[PDB]
Amino acid sequence: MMFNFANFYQLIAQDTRLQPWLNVLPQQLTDWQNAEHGDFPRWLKALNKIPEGAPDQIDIKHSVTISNDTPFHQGELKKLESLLRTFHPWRKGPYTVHGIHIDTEWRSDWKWDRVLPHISPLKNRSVLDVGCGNGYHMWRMLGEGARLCVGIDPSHLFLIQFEAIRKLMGGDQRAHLLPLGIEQLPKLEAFDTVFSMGVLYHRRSPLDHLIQLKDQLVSGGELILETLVIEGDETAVLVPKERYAQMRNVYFFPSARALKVWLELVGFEDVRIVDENVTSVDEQRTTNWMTHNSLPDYLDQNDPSKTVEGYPAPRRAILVAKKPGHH
Amino acid sequence: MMFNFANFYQLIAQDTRLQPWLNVLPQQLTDWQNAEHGDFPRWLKALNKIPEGAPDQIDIKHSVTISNDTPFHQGELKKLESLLRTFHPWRKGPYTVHGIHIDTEWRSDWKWDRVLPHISPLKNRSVLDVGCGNGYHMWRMLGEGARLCVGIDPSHLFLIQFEAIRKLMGGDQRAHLLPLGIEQLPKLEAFDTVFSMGVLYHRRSPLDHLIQLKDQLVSGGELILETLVIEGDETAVLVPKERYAQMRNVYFFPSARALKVWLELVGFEDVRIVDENVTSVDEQRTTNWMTHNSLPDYLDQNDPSKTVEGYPAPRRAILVAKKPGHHHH
Amino acid sequence: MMFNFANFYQLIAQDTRLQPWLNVLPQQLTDWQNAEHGDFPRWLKALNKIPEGAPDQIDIKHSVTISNDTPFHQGELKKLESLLRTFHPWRKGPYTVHGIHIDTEWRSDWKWDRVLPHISPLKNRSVLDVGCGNGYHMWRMLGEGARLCVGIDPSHLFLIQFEAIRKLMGGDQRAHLLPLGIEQLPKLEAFDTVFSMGVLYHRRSPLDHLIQLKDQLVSGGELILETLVIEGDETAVLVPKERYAQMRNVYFFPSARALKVWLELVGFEDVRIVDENVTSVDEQRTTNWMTHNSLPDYLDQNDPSKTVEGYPAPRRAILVAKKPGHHHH
Amino acid sequence: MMFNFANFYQLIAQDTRLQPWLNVLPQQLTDWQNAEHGDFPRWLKALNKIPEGAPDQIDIKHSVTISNDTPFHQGELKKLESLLRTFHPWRKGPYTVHGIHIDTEWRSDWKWDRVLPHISPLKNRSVLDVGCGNGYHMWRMLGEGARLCVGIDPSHLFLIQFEAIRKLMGGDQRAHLLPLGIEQLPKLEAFDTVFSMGVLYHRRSPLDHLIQLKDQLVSGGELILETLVIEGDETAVLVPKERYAQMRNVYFFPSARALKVWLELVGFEDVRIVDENVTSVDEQRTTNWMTHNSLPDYLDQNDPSKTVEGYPAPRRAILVAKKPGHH
Ligand SMILES: Nc1ncnc2c1ncn2[C@@H]1O[C@H](C[S@+](CC[C@H]([NH3+])C(=O)[O-])CC(=O)[O-])[C@@H](O)[C@H]1O
Ligand SMILES: Nc1ncnc2c1ncn2[C@@H]1O[C@H](C[S@+](CC[C@H]([NH3+])C(=O)[O-])CC(=O)[O-])[C@@H](O)[C@H]1O
Ligand SMILES: Nc1ncnc2c1ncn2[C@@H]1O[C@H](C[S@+](CC[C@H]([NH3+])C(=O)[O-])CC(=O)[O-])[C@@H](O)[C@H]1O
Ligand SMILES: Nc1ncnc2c1ncn2[C@@H]1O[C@H](C[S@+](CC[C@H]([NH3+])C(=O)[O-])CC(=O)[O-])[C@@H](O)[C@H]1O
Repeated sequence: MMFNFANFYQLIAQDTRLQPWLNVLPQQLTDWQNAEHGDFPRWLKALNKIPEGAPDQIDIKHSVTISNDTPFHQGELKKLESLLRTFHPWRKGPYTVHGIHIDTEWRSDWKWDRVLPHISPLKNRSVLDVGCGNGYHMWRMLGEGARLCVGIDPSHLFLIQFEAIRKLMGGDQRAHLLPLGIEQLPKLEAFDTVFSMGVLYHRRSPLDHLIQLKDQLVSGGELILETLVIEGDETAVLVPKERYAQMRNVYFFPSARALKVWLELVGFEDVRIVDENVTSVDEQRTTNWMTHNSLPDYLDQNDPSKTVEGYPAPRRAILVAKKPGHH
Repeated sequence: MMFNFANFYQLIAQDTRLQPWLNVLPQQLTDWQNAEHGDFPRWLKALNKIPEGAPDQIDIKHSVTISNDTPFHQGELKKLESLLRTFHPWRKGPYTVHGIHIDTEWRSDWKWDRVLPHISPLKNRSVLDVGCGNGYHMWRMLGEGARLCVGIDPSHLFLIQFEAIRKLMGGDQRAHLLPLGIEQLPKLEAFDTVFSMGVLYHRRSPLDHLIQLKDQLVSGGELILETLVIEGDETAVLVPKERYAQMRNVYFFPSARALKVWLELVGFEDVRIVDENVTSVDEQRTTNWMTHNSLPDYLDQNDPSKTVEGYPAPRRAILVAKKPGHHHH
Repeated sequence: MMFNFANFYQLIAQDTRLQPWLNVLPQQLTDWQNAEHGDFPRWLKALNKIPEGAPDQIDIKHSVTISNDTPFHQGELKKLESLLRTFHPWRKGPYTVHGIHIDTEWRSDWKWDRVLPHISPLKNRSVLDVGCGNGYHMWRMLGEGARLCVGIDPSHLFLIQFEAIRKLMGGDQRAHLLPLGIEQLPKLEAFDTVFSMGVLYHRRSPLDHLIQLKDQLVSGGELILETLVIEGDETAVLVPKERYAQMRNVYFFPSARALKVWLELVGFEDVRIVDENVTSVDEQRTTNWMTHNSLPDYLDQNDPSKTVEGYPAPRRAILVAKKPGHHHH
Repeated sequence: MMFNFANFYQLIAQDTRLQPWLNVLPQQLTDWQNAEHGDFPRWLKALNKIPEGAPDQIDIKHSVTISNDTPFHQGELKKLESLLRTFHPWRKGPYTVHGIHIDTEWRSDWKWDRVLPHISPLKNRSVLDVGCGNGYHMWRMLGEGARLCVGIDPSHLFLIQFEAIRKLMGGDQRAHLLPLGIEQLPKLEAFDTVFSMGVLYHRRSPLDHLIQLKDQLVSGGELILETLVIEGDETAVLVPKERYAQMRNVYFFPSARALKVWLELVGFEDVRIVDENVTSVDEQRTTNWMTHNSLPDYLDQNDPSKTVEGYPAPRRAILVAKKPGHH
């Protein structure tokens, strides 16, 4: 055992639509325990030292912020910041936790602000965040009164990052992060909304990825799809020979208009392109909490409209679609 | 879904020793749902109509009896008896439930009275009842303050019977009946005591059966083993060509002394023969709640010391043993 | 058993590089037998009535033609033509077999004439023809003195078509057609050359298709890849919402220049675009041996530069590449 | 690869009844290759140095003897005896190979002489020898003109012993030894006669063993069963607490009369007890070619009617039965 999913098993046991997941999940999480990880003992020691118990004040609507009415002992807060810094690098956020500003590489709040206007309201929806990161968005989803948020992300570190914020929220049992790939989920068809943001370009079969997403949605369930794109008509599809913005293991970068046809082919209805944004270096930068290289380093030093490799520079697109049938 | 094991999954999720069972159990129970059963929709309709919520008085120590301080409406009690009668045939008991006497084929209380004197105390033990029936014994095990009782029995009907009594106990979550064969359990090694009573003669590989039991016990954990036997030394082993007391799918009937060597060979310690009883027709008979044939039908009409087939008549033996190692508790 | 692969099992048993295929193939072929097919009993009856034993003259170099020095009885030849016609529709060819011209829908000879100029010599190579059809090309591959030809094609009919020509070649054991999808092959890395012609647009994951091909090649082994394309730079990739030329289960149509980058990304070396051809209605037409609809039906009746659906009309591209490493031969 | 079963795969490919075995056999033999063995490289080096090519004269009818009309060079024969001695210990035989007498621990010829009188003639039968040893009996089975003999035995050494004699028979392709347990065979129902001699007492589920045998027989196929027994009626079944004649991992020793009921229960017809023999120290002894301990050592030093452990001394029984249906 690295980490005990006892409470998740309990949740999905008592869910009519998720119980069938127990037929495959526990053997996968058992095998994940046994693929031991160098840094997980250390990370755990730190997560255990993080103050237990509820905060007084929580805002997950306009931000992800945690405070107490009584200011917390300046000894315990210097220790907390120290603990949280053990989980470097901090890519998705930002978080303000008892007045510690976790300035994450990404302004993941901005991406949320772009998405929210175009989704069906999350009030009482079950959501899947595919490639959820440390689960920043799952917190914002609960902010809009989602019933339940399930994140999946292979990163051991992003699990510890999430369990840290969760512990500091007093162990909120309405969000969970499972250390799985999307390819490991069976055809659950259990979720009202599914988010897949920043995953498609990492997946060697994009069509199979769109189908795997469709397979987690109930009838008339809603898909938010966010991915890096290029400009063009339905025939515009960049597949890089080598790297794109210093990433390796990346595959398809279709135009928003091609991706819209792809989603239709696979069987989605009401497919809408609702935003195209060109990632600025104010949205993605190196920080105090993520000290590695970031977008400035990945652009052409003399042309920010291009990647170092010469390809069109990062452009993110949001598409929203319905799976066929009624809700 | 015939029956939702939601609460069992919840229990074993939060147990250190049982959580690994989630790696194999749920796909088996899923497949059990999908092997449809003729009578289970009907049985369920009846189980749902049984009054839910706690009784005032429960005795699971000297019997299995349920009563309220407030008398029940004679309308509601005639309806209850009617509901409970739909779960015919009632083989293991007996139960007294709001003054309705379920006269079961078996005096399963008597077998309990024979066993209890020879076991380590159940106070705070986790127990596995292999071939538990409707779980009569699991109730008596909680009566002796067992922490947790898990029953294994393939019978769809014995599940309905159990969930009926459980509902009438106010949904006691300390006993559970899973519709599995012992052969379907992995090597859990999670149980303080394991009962296997009336199973060994049904199992084509007796030694594999003893090992499957040993594999559910923690270190120094205790096995109660009850089975039909014959008289003789350690080389006395009846394997019937025919049937034995009308039973069709039946294999080994060793002497208590042979079974004791078998248990030793397989690796058990402190193996003790603690009782041999010749099943009387007062212990196993036809009744108003089990109207089918029973032991008097299965004996020679001329000689009750023999089965109709001519073999020595039913003789049940209790053996108790320890799995190697020290028991921490 | 629909068809017994006894001889294939025998071949691959005695091959160093193919024997590991016995770990997975036979259970797949067993399951294929048990997925019964309406027409296969009939087709078999006809294949069995085709004269067995060697012809005197075989040309598999400039054509696929079979003749005898002794004229055949006009009784036996009318019967043969009748037998061969039961295997309608005949899509890949053409074949001339004891003077019977099988006018196949496709001039598959022409596609061969386009390919041969750009390949490393097949003399003594083991080849895999992925989506081989009735195996027309595997015959031409042996014509260039390939050591061994293995075809993969799910079509029950294309198997019957192949075994017919093979029987009429006197049971040539150097070509074989297995009724598999490419997705069913393990990572054999056993083949000098691999052909994939007319398959990529049928496959929902094109990159996984290119990798599955790379996985059948030995080091420095050669891939011929032929597929429908569009014009454009490396970002030109048609994925049709509708159908494309009446085809229903169809996915990626990249430009030859995009497909070349795709092959590079996946890890191929020396990737060359060696030909782009616009399928004429002289290369693909209805015939007396393929009486169904064909390309003229699938084009805009007003504009042969477009499909009925309005997309650019069929354009086939040949690419040739090397799998990394030195090729020992 | 330790050993290439290429020729066996070829045989069973072209057999109508054995081809289905290819659905499971090759993965098992692949896994057997990968469970490497300390001594198999060495044993192989020796097997490779054994003279190739046919002998002139072969008797597999009254013995297992190999000779040439021209006596073989006394240099090459001293080398052969040396090679064959590398395969110590030699338990089943005896063999006479170019005048080298392999005096095996067991007079396995005697056991054959006891069996032969009671079996249906092997002329053109396919046979399975379960726990075949080095395959001595499979040679005698071909002596009676069996069509094909398949032996199964987990012992790496007994495989090398067999391939040695086979090579010295000029690579006879009508007998084969697969390094499998009986439990590894599927329900082939492909064999005219099945021998199981000296296996039952080693098998923790005797009934499952009898069923596994029944499952390799065609309809009205014949089972020879040989095993150690005790005296008594159908209720006489010795299961030892510890060891029996120094063996561990031994289980049931029923009386011949109990075993006969067991065979009936499992579904065999025409079950016949055709011989009970008390193993003498002339049938099983230490030798020149098997220098380890043997039966004299396993008996009570002062009572040869008992094992060292005190149990009745070794007694072997032959039973013959038909699987239901016609041939
Ligand atoms: N097989 C896989 N299955 C699931 N996730 C995976 C897999 N492989 C990698 N990931 C995860 O995909 C995420 C990619 S970042 C998106 C985060 C957030 N949603 C965001 O939109 O800010 C993209 C970006 O912003 O560049 C990481 O968290 C990986 O672990
Ligand atoms: N594979 C199997 N696995 C588990 N149980 C099985 C299996 N096969 C049958 N059973 C069950 O074994 C029980 C046997 S009665 C013992 C009841 C109680 N304990 C009593 O001792 O009164 C025997 C007797 O009459 O004594 C039944 O409930 C079967 O469903
Ligand atoms: N999963 C699959 N795996 C393998 N083959 C498949 C699969 N699915 C379909 N096929 C087969 O792919 C072939 C396609 S035709 C190429 C014939 C010849 N090579 C030609 O180039 O003329 C295309 C064309 O018309 O050009 C058919 O024989 C299908 O059975
Ligand atoms: N699972 C198994 N499956 C098959 N064979 C096995 C297994 N385990 C062990 N064996 C084999 O069973 C044989 C036992 S000697 C019989 C030889 C010959 N038939 C004889 O009758 O002289 C018995 C004796 O004579 O004591 C050995 O060759 C083991 O490898």
